[PDB]
Amino acid sequence: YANNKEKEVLVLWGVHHPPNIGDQRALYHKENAYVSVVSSHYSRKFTPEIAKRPK
Amino acid sequence: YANNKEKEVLVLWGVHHPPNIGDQRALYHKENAYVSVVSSHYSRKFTPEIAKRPKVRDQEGRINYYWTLLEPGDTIIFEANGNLIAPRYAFALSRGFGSGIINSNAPMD
Repeated sequence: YANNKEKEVLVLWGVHHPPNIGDQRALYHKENAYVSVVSSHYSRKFTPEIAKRPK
Repeated sequence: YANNKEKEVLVLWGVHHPPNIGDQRALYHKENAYVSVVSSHYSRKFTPEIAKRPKVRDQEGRINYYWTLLEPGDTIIFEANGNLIAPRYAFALSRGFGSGIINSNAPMD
């Protein structure tokens, strides 16, 4: 997405961490996934962290 | 570990970085390793970094010490295939008035 609004644009996204490996395979079909968000002044790589967090 | 104390718990751990690859293989048997620490509001992933750092305290390898504050009714999860200095004692504390550290050598009465 290229900004052409003559204003700063707030962009919100998310990264999903399934509770078990089964959910990860069922949803995204990859053992390990990556999410890369790149801009001129923001850059970050995210990897799913599968854990059995409290409900 | 799940926190069932109704008081925030201070958890301390460490990640070990051997000076040479031979030490890594001898101690942990894996060429590369990972340490994942996951909580509700804290999450981090550590990778050993082998380097021949200056010899201080008669040692060249290093240990990086990390800490976190678990809220009541929260869970911390440690996973590792090597290079983990696991916690042994935690600290259930409640914070009080904002104070500081006095650097002095004076009698205490």
